[PDB]
Amino acid sequence: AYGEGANVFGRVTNKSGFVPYAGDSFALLLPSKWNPSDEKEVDSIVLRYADNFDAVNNVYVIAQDTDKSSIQDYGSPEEFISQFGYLLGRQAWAGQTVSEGGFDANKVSSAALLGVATEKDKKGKTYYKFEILSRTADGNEGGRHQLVKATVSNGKLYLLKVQAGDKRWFKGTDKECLGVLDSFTVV
Amino acid sequence: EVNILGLTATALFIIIPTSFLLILYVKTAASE
Amino acid sequence: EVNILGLTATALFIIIPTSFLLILYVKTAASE
Amino acid sequence: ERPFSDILTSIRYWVIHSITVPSLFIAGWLFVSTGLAYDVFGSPRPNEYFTEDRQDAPLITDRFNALEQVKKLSAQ
Amino acid sequence: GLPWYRVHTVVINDPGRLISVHLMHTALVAGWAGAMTLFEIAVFDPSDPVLNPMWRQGMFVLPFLTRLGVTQSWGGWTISGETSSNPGIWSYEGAAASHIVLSGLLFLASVWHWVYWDLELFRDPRTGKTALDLPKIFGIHLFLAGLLCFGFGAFHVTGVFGPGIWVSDPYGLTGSVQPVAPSWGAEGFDPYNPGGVPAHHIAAGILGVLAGLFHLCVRPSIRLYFGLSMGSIESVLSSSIAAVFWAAFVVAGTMWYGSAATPIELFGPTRYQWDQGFFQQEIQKRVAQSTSEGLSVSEAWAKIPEKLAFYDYIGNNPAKGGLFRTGAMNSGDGIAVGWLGHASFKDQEGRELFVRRMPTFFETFPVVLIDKDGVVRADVPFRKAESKYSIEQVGVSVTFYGGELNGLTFTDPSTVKKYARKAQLGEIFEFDRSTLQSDGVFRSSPRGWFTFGHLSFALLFFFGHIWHGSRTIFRDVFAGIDED
Amino acid sequence: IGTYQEKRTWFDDADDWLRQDRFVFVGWSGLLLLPCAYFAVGGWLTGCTFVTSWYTHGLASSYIEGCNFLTAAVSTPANSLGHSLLFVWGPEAQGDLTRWFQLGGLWAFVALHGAFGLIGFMLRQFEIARSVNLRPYNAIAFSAPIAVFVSVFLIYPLGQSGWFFAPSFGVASIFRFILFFQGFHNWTLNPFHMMGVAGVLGAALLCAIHGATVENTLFEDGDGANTFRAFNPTQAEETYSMVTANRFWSQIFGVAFSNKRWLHFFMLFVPVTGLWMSALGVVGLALNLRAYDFVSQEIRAAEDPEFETFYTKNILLNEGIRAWMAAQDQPHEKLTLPEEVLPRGNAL
Amino acid sequence: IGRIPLWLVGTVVGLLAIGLLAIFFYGSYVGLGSSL
Amino acid sequence: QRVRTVLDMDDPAKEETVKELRKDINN
Amino acid sequence: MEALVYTFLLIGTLGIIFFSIFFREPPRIA
Amino acid sequence: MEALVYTFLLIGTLGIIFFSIFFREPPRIA
Amino acid sequence: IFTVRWLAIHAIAVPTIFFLGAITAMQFIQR
Amino acid sequence: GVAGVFGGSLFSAMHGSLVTSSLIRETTENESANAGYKFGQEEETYNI
Amino acid sequence: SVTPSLKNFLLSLVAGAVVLAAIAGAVTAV
Ligand code: CLA
Ligand code: CLA
Ligand code: CLA
Ligand code: CLA
Ligand SMILES: C=Cc1c(C)c2cc3nc(c4c5[nH]c(cc6nc(cc1[nH]2)C(C)=C6CC)c(C)c5C(=O)[C@@H]4C(=O)OC)[C@@H](CCC(=O)OC/C=C(\C)CCC[C@H](C)CCC[C@H](C)CCCC(C)C)[C@@H]3C
Ligand SMILES: CC(C)=CCC/C(C)=C/CC/C(C)=C/CC/C(C)=C/CC/C(C)=C/CC/C(C)=C/CC/C(C)=C/CC/C(C)=C/CC/C(C)=C/CC1=CC(=O)C(C)=C(C)C1=O
Ligand SMILES: CCCCCCCCCCCCCCCC(=O)OC[C@H](COP(=O)(O)OC[C@@H](O)CO)OC(=O)CCCCCCCCCCCCCCC
Ligand SMILES: CC1=C(/C=C/C(C)=C/C=C/C(C)=C/C=C/C=C(C)/C=C/C=C(C)/C=C/C2=C(C)CCCC2(C)C)C(C)(C)CCC1
Ligand SMILES: CC1=C(/C=C/C(C)=C\C=C/C(C)=C/C=C/C=C(C)/C=C/C=C(C)/C=C/C2=C(C)CCCC2(C)C)C(C)(C)CCC1
Ligand SMILES: [Fe+2]
Ligand code: NA
Repeated sequence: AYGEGANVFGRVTNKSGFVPYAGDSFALLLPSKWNPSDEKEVDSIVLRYADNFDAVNNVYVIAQDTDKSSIQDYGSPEEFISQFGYLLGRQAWAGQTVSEGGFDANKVSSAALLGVATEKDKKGKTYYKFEILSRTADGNEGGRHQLVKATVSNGKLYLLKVQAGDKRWFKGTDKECLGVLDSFTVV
Repeated sequence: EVNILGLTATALFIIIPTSFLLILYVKTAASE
Repeated sequence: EVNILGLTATALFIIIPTSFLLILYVKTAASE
Repeated sequence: ERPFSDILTSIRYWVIHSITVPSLFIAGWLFVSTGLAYDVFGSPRPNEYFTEDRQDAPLITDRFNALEQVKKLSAQ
Repeated sequence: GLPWYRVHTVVINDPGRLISVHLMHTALVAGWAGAMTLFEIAVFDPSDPVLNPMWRQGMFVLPFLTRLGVTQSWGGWTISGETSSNPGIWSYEGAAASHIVLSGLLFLASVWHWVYWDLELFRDPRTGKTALDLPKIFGIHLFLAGLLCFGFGAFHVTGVFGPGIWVSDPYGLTGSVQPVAPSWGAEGFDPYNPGGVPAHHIAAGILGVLAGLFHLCVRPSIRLYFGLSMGSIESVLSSSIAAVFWAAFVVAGTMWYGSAATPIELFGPTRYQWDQGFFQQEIQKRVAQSTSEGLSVSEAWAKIPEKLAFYDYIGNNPAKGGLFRTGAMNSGDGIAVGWLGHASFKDQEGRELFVRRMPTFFETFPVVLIDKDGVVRADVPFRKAESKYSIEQVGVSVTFYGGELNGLTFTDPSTVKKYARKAQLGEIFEFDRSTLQSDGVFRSSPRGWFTFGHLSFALLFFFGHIWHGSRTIFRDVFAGIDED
Repeated sequence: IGTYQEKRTWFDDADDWLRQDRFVFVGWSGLLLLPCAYFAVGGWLTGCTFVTSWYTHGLASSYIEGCNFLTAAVSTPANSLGHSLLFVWGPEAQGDLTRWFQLGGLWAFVALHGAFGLIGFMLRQFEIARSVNLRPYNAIAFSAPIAVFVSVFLIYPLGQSGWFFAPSFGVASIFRFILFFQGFHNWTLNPFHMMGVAGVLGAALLCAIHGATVENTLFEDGDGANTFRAFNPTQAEETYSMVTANRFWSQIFGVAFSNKRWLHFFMLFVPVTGLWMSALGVVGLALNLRAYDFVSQEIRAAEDPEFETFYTKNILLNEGIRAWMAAQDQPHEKLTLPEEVLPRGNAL
Repeated sequence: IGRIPLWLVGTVVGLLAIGLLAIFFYGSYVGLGSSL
Repeated sequence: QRVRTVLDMDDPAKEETVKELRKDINN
Repeated sequence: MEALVYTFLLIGTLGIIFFSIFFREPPRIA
Repeated sequence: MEALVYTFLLIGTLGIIFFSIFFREPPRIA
Repeated sequence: IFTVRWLAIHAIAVPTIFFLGAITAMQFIQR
Repeated sequence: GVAGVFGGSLFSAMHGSLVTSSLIRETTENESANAGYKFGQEEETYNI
Repeated sequence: SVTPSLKNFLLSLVAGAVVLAAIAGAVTAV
């Protein structure tokens, strides 16, 4: 390799904890600690990054070819997230249970909506923003926080989805999850 | 597939009295 | 029931060396 | 017999050790600071861990062409 | 008196009773060989040579008998599936009975040498005291060993007088005892070349005969005699033990890694064959060659032999059993009775998934089904409440293309998950677990048991050699220096 | 030798030079032990300082990358390299040193030189014991560390897929190896390992008890308050009261030593026997012949949803070690397992 | 012989070793390996 | 026949295959 | 039996150590 | 085994009678 | 001098001082 | 603590080896070398 | 023919002989 001197009295080149990523008509600041992973749950996923510590803390974007011109044409944002109640993962258990505690009858998972927004960045196209607390009957990570930023630019729906366990969310991964959320800009 | 209970019975019935008699004969012949 | 193979192995591993050591101790203590 | 007590007390030891020990320390310092440790022992620099093609942990996955492959996926 | 750990030292300066105790040990070993062979013949089931071979039945000395030529028994059967021709005197039971008769004769010779120990042959004519000319004894023994090595390599294994040795297919499909032509080139040092064994034994026998003649004719030097204590039997004990565990380490290594002297059809497959996908790669190559030229699926897979699919199965892995999982491999997970076929899995829209095979390190492994490209597409999840990978929502179907299941496609129930879990172990096989009341946990191969016993014995004999070399170099201080 | 003329050769002069009292003894064994041991320790200190592990393991294990003394290590080669001896001139490195460091060849260098250094050291013990005319019980005792080293760093990786599963020379590397044996082999459940643990704990107990007993039966031998200067090597009397020690331990423990011969032979015997049993156990683990399970317990718990033992808890813990450790432990296996198929308890 | 006191030499070497260990412990909080 | 397909055929089930570990420089 | 063998072995070991404590050979030479 | 045990017992009896015939104690007092 | 004591002592001492200087240099290396 | 038990086994082996090795002849290849003198003398054996 | 691995191994044998000769020279010196 080429010979160059070591870094002495040369300061540090990265402290923000966020590295830019430019993709197919989208750009976002990924967490610097996180690393890429080739695990496509939904086939529409084009980019996926996950935490090296705990892979529940993960982020991915989907590039779904769509018909509706603008995100407002998907109706109310509630109507939009009702359509997207499939990328949360349906329960693989079908047995009867009234013993979960704090859940509906025969159910072992629940999702609570905590945010509904129509944020804008630079052009005028609106961004549907959502926060969802997903509580599973086992209580893993104390629940999972799903932050969704969705829009369509040309003819493809671009939906950010960062995941964070409630255990890590209370520790302080909220800053990085919200940083990815605000840095997802579709250009 | 081997009658090992009978094998154990035959082997023990051979080993224990033969060893007992051999030990008695050895201790008798050692001290005349 | 009953693991007769394990029973035979444990019983033999107890009986044979204990009897061998006891016979050695008896013949040692008999002739000082 | 020099039982290691008289030599450490004598100044003849420290006259020739006021140059050799600091020179070795400076030599190690320059060996690190010039990148020669990276060049000799093949350790990557902090900016030379992930190439544009692969962004994950490298894998050798070959034996008889390991030299050629490690030259391929090293930091050029 | 003597301590219990010293009672065998009474025959150090007694060559006749040393010969007696060597004869006693030799009689015990030969009697064990005969009795072990008869036990394995009594518990052996020769009905299915393909799907229930000897290494699946816990056979230990039968592969070693087979490797050098005996194949048929007095019962009229042969391990190759052929019905027996005339076995002569040298069948399995005949060799066992010969070992038993040899054991009795050696017992009688041991008794004679115990009683008649004060033979003038063991007495030095020059001084009158008891002594052994150990360099000359070594020369005689090396000459005899070289003669035996040369005879075994030039007459037995080459087939000019003997039967030969076991030569098999590279994938262990067809194998038999055949004469072997020696390989005198560099290929003769190929461990998997069967020709390197006659060439080795011929050359080593010639060289051993030459070295035995040299030791018969030439006396050692005084410096080397005093340095190695050649007048002492404890020094040759240490050196012999050293050579013995060297050979034990060598045989354990060749046992574990496989060789031409370690046939797959006799000792089972290899853990490196499982890890490196030997049988799996050959099966896939055969299926691809049949599918690319003519024969379609479900009939190309029928061309796959039953033995090869049995080799491609982690239950035949020697590195999968346990230390106290005792007995035959059949007693572990049943006697194999048939090959259900190749479990092929498809998605709901249609693409072939593959169950990730279990490595040897894992007592248990997660059941995942991943794509041709290398991306996880389905699994049998633990949590069963998340993502898009559970079987019941991916919608994979298993088709099967083999013997009992040739066109039976299962898509809806948990039988798909069960077949995926069975497919992570390799080729799915039908097992009978009621004949031997089988356990369920995998057992070890005779190859693994041989390797474990010999490596443990090799380290124990390393300690024994170190102790004996200590004792023979330090004889003056182990006995006494008398205040000086 | 033996009342002979014995005209001198080069060997007599070489033996006379090598067998001399110096600052450090050399001997014939020093022709092997000194270079092999120096190269082993120097290679370990060099690999812990400069040689990376990014190529072979995909991790940082050196001081030039940000690792501590407890963290940096000389890492094993990649599993795809198998049991290759990894010579510099070999087909892998092909005479290229800076890639030989990157290919994990330093581990093979350090391991082979350490093995030959152990051989040379116990040869040196033999040579010094022969020079001073003493029995080589030190060599007999040192046979057990050599056995442990051989079975752990040679026999186990030769039984496994390759040198990759050998212990990397370090601290956190050894901790990884230990946790790997817990999760994959159930090494605590192995009776040979139990014998080794008993041997080491009993040897430490024997050392502490013998030292305390001798220091507490030291006799007067002087007038000062410091008993250490009360000792004289010239005198022919024992420095401590064996009768008093025997009576004390007979009335405290029930049994006591009456022979210094037997006491010190027991002190030699216990750790050597323990380490040899542990070496035999690691040899058993080299072929995955592990005492992992209890069949009766597992069948009982399979047919009974109520039956639980600490052994079943340990089995469940081993499953989690394997599942959550394999993906980042074995990069050759390419285990991209999703988080849902990995086992979890409740809420953690 | 006896020009510089042995206790003074050992004391100076002790301060140098303590200072080197202090640099080593300080480097665990800055630069590489500082987790930041 | 298809050495590229059979290499990818054995790619998902087992990553330790000889056919994969040899000539992996070109891939 | 399963637990009976374990109990027998444990009480045999306890009896051995009891005999070693109380019915030992009296110590001689120091 | 089945026939091996019978053969072992028969040859053991034959060896015992052979030893009784040949290696007996010498007949003292008449 | 250059005896066995000198050779052993310096073969231990020289690379240790070189490596200690190297490590002290690496203490101030920042990413 | 790990270094302590490992070093305890090390030092126990070293002490046992050094005291079991440093002897003058008082026990022969038999049970004892009492031919010089039987039990009942204070002439000590051993070496340090 | 002579494979490069064989040529490198023969060069390694020569190098090992050189190292052994150097060690012998060093111990004949001093
Ligand atoms: C190194 C020689 C060797 C090897 C490699 C084998 C290998 C094998 N034998 Mg074999 N055997 C041998 C010598 C050997 N044997 C000898 C010398 C005898 C005469 C006693 C036998 C008699 C024999 C019989 C009767 C049988 C076998 C069987 C088997 C197969 C089943 C696995 C097994 O052994 O169970 C497990 C092995 C172990 C658990 C090893 C024990 C581990 C250590 C040494 C135990 C420690 C001892 C401990 C201190 C004692 C305390 C225990 C006490 C409480 C009971 C296997 C391939 C079986 C078979 O398949 O039928 C053909 C069968 O039934 N063998
Ligand atoms: C007339 C003599 C004779 C014959 C023809 C046989 C024949 C046989 N025996 Mg056998 N045996 C004999 C005597 C004999 N034995 C005696 C006297 C004993 C008591 C010690 C034994 C104990 C014995 C056992 C325990 C076993 C057999 C077994 C067998 C069968 C397979 C042998 C095999 O493949 O193993 C391979 C043989 C070897 C690997 C020997 C290799 C010799 C080493 C490599 C020598 C190396 C050191 C040498 C000194 C170096 C020389 C230097 C060189 C330059 C010349 C076979 C039918 C096996 C069997 O299946 O049971 C029936 C079995 O396990 N025998
Ligand atoms: C072919 C190899 C071989 C041979 C010929 C000998 C021969 C001898 N050894 Mg030795 N030894 C060996 C290997 C061998 N050893 C190994 C491998 C080890 C390491 C474990 C040792 C460790 C050893 C020690 C520590 C000592 C000897 C001693 C002795 C001498 C007599 C003591 C004696 O045996 O009394 C009788 C022995 C017993 C009654 C042992 C009881 C039976 C044991 C516990 C179980 C036997 C297992 C089973 C029945 C046999 C299967 C084993 C086989 C498959 C290998 C004698 C000349 C002693 C000595 O130096 O002389 C003063 C001594 O103290 N040996
Ligand atoms: C003198 C002590 C000594 C010893 C015992 C070793 C031992 C070892 N070294 Mg090492 N080495 C040493 C010194 C030593 N080294 C020195 C001083 C250096 C610095 C130059 C090295 C640098 C070094 C490197 C870089 C490597 C080793 C490696 C090895 C290992 C394998 C070597 C091998 O396979 O080739 C075998 C060597 C021989 C068989 C010796 C050849 C003897 C010849 C045939 C004698 C013939 C001459 C003949 C008498 C000439 C007259 C005949 C003529 C007139 C016709 C091995 C255990 C390798 C390793 O660590 O593995 C990963 C490796 O990579 N060494
Ligand atoms: C982790 C435990 C452990 C260590 C570190 C250790 C260390 C040592 N034991 C010695 C002796 C002994 N130890 C003994 C019994 C025991 N030793 C034990 C456990 C240990 N013993 C146990 C449990 C026993 C009881 C059986 C005896 C009986 C002796 C001695 O007589 C001997 C001595 O004289 O003590 C002063 C010393 C001389 C060795 C030497 O120079 O070899 C020369 C060879 C060398 C230096 C090359 C080997 C290099 C090694 C094997 C591979 C490379 C490793 C790197 C250099 C370092 C890696 C470090 C990381 C793993 C952290 C050495 C300090
Ligand atoms: C219902 C019941 C009973 C429940 C219990 C169930 C249960 C848990 C069972 C326990 C199972 C059990 C027994 C486990 C042990 C199994 C196991 C691991 C066995 C290891 C076997 C083995 C062969 C190991 C090989 C290694 C080996 C040889 C170890 C031996 C260890 C050992 C005996 C150490 C010595 C211990 C000891 C107390 C030393 C005595 C020290 C002492 C009193 C010195 C006295 C003394 C000191 C002086 O200095 C002087 C001067 C004098 C004069 C003097 O006198
Ligand atoms: C209230 C008192 C509390 C203590 C009571 C408990 C102490 C138990 C006594 C120790 C065991 C006796 C050892 C017999 C062996 C015996 O009596 O040998 C006798 C021996 C005495 O040896 P000598 O000095 O006489 O040796 C010279 C001889 O060769 C010549 O006679 O004792 C010792 O070796 C020293 C002590 C070792 C004791 C080792 C402890 C072993 C632990 C046992 C654990 C059992 C398993 C757990 C139970 C399931
Ligand atoms: C006299 C005579 C005879 C013969 C007889 C017989 C029949 C014999 C035999 C014999 C036999 C039939 C033998 C066998 C045997 C056996 C053995 C010898 C064994 C063993 C053992 C061991 C060695 C073990 C070990 C071990 C243990 C301890 C446990 C388990 C594991 C192990 C392995 C470790 C006749 C009449 C013919 C004729 C001539 C004369
Ligand atoms: C690699 C290699 C080699 C080898 C080399 C050598 C052999 C050398 C060396 C070296 C060395 C040898 C180095 C070193 C290092 C060291 C160090 C780095 C140290 C330290 C640190 C510390 C931290 C310390 C501390 C302390 C202690 C603990 C003790 C006392 C006190 C004090 C404080 C000082 C060669 C080239 C041949 C080639 C092949 C490979
Ligand atoms: Fe003492
Ligand atoms: Na839980």
